[PDB]
Amino acid sequence: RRLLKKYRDSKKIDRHLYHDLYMKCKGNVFKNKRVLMEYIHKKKAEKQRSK
Amino acid sequence: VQRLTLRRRLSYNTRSNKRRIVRTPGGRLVYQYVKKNPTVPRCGQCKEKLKGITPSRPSERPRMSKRLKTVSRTYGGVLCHSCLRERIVRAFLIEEQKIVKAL
Amino acid sequence: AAHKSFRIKQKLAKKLKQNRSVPQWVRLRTGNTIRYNAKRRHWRRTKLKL
Amino acid sequence: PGRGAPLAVVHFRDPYRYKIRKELFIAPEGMHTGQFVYCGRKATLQIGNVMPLSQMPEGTIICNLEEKTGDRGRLARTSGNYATVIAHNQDTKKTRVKLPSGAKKVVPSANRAMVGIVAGGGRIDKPILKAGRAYHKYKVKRNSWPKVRGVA
Amino acid sequence: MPREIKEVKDFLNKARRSDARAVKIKKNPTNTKFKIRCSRFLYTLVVQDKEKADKIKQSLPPGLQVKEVK
Amino acid sequence: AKRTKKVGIVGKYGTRYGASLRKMVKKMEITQHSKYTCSFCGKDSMKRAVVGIWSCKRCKRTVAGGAWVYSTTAAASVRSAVRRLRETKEQ
RNA sequence: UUGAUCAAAGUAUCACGAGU
RNA sequence: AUGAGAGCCUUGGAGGACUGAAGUGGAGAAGGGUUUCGUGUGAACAGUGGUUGAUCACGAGUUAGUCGGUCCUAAGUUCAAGGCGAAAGCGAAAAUUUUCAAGUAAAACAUAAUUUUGAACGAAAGGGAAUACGGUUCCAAUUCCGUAACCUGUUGAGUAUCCGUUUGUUAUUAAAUAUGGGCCUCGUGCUCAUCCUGGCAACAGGAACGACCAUAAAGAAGCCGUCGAGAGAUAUCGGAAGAGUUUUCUUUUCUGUUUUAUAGCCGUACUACCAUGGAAGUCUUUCGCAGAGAGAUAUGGUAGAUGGGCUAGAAGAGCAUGACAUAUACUGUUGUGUCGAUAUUUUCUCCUCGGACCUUGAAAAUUUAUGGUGGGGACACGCAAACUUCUCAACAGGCCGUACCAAUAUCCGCAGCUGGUCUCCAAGGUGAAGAGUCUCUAGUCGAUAGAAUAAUGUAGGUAAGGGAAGUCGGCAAAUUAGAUCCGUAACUUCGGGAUAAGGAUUGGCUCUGAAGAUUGAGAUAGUCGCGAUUAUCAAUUAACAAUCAAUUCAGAACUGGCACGGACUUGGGGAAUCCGACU
RNA sequence: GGAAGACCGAAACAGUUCUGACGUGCAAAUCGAUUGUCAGAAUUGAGUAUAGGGGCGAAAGACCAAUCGAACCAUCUAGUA
Repeated sequence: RRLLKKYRDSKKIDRHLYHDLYMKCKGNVFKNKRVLMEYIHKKKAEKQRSK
Repeated sequence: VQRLTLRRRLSYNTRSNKRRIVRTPGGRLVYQYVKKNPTVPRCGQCKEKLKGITPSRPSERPRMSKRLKTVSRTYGGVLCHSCLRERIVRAFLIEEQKIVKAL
Repeated sequence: AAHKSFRIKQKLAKKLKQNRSVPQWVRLRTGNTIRYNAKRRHWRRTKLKL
Repeated sequence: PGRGAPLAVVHFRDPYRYKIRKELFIAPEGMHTGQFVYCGRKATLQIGNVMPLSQMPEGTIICNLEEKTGDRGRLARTSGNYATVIAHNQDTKKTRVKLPSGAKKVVPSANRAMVGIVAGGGRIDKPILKAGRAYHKYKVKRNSWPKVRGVA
Repeated sequence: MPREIKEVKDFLNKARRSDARAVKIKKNPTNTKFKIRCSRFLYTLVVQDKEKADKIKQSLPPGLQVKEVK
Repeated sequence: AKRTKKVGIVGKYGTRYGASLRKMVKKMEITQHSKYTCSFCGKDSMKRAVVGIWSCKRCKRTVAGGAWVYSTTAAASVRSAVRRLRETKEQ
């Protein structure tokens, strides 16, 4: 939940990918920091691809 | 460490000996003693702390100036600004209501 | 102690001066059969209580 | 601390002096803060106003009832209890109420009572379960102890 | 000392008072502090240029007894 | 996960006091310890303060109520019944 | 409707004048 | 060295050990009552001795406006006789005792709405005005001396406070905390007025009608847990300065580096409010689910600062260290005092949010604010004022306690009695740990001493083979035990049983992998002269590139009576019956 | 996430076994290992309150100053035998 405030406040993540991604951080499914970095190199390219 | 002989002859751990550990200029680690905690008044009916004024103990309030223990408005250090804002427009409306009811 | 009355330090004043030997001269008065001080209290041996 | 039913800190104006006269009442059920209570003879029937038994109509349920007319509130004062006004009489003004034992009393018809079932009930329905909840139940009441059986 | 002053005449102001028995001065290698013993308080004026020291040194009520540490 | 099967709140009491004496106290520990929905504020924050006194945190009303529920069903008839009994008395 | 109230306003007649 | 005499305690130097921070340590409560501390010393006492002594003899010693009492009220003592009793007297939350009142600079023709209880005690741990540092004695120290503060009280002196205009000044202005206004010939004339001002708001400033009635608040608080802030400590890595060690080797191993009250100023975290604004594609945020159309997120601000950073204190304060130097006294003097960082309620304090409860967690003194009617202050050409809730100055502060022990020798237990007797501070190591073993600071080696090691003993070990045969009975002893992973039965109130059972692993050495933090990195074009100088973003981007920090977890080789929880610390387990449900 | 008169255990408080020590004691109830509890019906101080055919008692006729199937003290009293 600090990396995430680094990723809203730069701009790299929408708000709507917080109250999806806070609640999966609060909730076990993120082991390291390094996996959460790689649902932002993965769940982010799709929204750009769908756009 | 050194360890601390206290200074007063009350040896129990009451509220009237709260204490702190301070290095002196001689480098000698004494007790200073801590007074009870000053506080800021409460609202009339919010029962929450009033903005504006410094916290105090009842002994230290005689040696203060007036603006340190109240704010500026009517019902200053007594009512919160929101309750007074309620107490105005309740009091205005009911005197207003008691006219049109009485005619 | 360290926290005593005024009345208790005054009575413990008096019992500090009654705690004395006999003067060396009154053994020599004519008809003075004061052998020793008889009522010498002693701090751990007799207390006071009284 | 010791009671079973909550109490209400109502305060009125004193009519002959300039004082606000703070009053402890037995709280009837459903009494928020900042409710107006209307204690008097010409009041209307809503909980928990007080008003003498003469005004309020038969079938209503009351609490903190007066026993002798003016004595401030004796009968039916514990949590969950109430007393229904079961009948009237215009001959010599004596009203039958039914008290929480079921014994139907004949109080006179000018003594005050507060309408409504008294808040904080019914609390005797849950087990104390432990003996250190009866120790706590009674350490602010009195020393009706652990009571030993006298047969022992 | 619980007080220092900043303005220079204010330091000269308190020197000419009916209290304020004596004035102490202390040279440091960096600066030179001036201290005036008053009744309730004690006021410090600190100067650091080594040339306004003797300027503000007299500049003085003459009957004010100095304390001198060099 | 479903941490328990049956006991739920009274697992704290666990394996003591009797099965059918801890079946009953669960009734009144689910109902106490509960946010009810405030009737003056609308926001569900009304927990109990002491036995019989219920208080809502946001906008600070304190309402006297039941010992474990907030509003007993014996009272809830009477709160209606005196409303019927009043409208036949004024008129 | 979780305000507010104490300590006379008015009124009449006299004191109806004193100082002036 | 004493001394007639020394195992003591007699002492001093070496010394080997113990307590081991939950001490055999340093201080207080109750209790004691001079035991305290110097100078002496024979007998007695000190279950040995004694040159020593808590003994004996003789001299001494306890310093307060700030530490306490004293002041307040708690449970309670219940206490005007209205009453009662033959009296003495009274298991008196009196409940009635004309005013049974506590009362007010208050008018007439018993000041007026008013108060029912009088009256007092009751806490050296609750409530409560305020002080701390450097020094000093053979003995006292927040009490003396030094220096810097403060509180209570009384008193004194400065301090919103002089207007338009025009006295200064042509006017602009200037004393003046502000003027205006018509008139008028402008006005010189007339007239009018100060119980301060700012900010939209939260609120802000040097003060700015308490004399009452009234309301609110503080005083005014338990328990358990708790994100975060700082203190204190301990701890590495750096400077310095001096010690330690040199079989041999060790940029080593160590000590030291400090800043009290009181203030001034910056001050930001944290919580809550204020303004603009209007939220679904719901967003905010915590370890924890807390919020939001009853105004969220945002942007700016206000409040509180308990938190520190500066700077006064701070004389290189003083202190501490380390050089000197001086037959030497009260000595003169040099030089230092500096960086970063990591850690825990090994501990206080502040703040935040919680939790349990048929438990819901003191009263009064004292204080403060605001609201109120009436009354006072109240001219503007000013003179001023200001129980002024501002600043400064004088003066004063009485009574009583203050030594010492606090216990294997000052207390109680008839005693120098292994018992008992309330608290506070709290180091390093290994470790989960204020455990157990070892140690540092302080503290002791005082328990009558020497010789010798028979029997029986009290206490502790080991024992072939067998393993309960012993015995009333496995009493006593023995076994097991920490940790990680596997795994787990009958029965059940479904919660447990359960650590059921039953197994495997563990040292040392050298490696590898995983877990984070601050900086981002910053392409690209040209200037000046590689230096110096000037910025956008696609992507980047996992220990991106640097820099820094943490100690946990997973592996892997090599390795030795294969002895590895190598001491310590530390459940044997299972099948039943009978009783009590359980704590 | 952190509930519970839940668990093992330190301080403390208690006192199971050894029928260990001791038993003209260290002690008119202690010493030693072994055990019981340990966040609560918890353990403690200080001030209070209850007084003897009375009190207090989670009850043993326990405790009420080494005294308890009735405290202690003085007297009646040189009771009677």
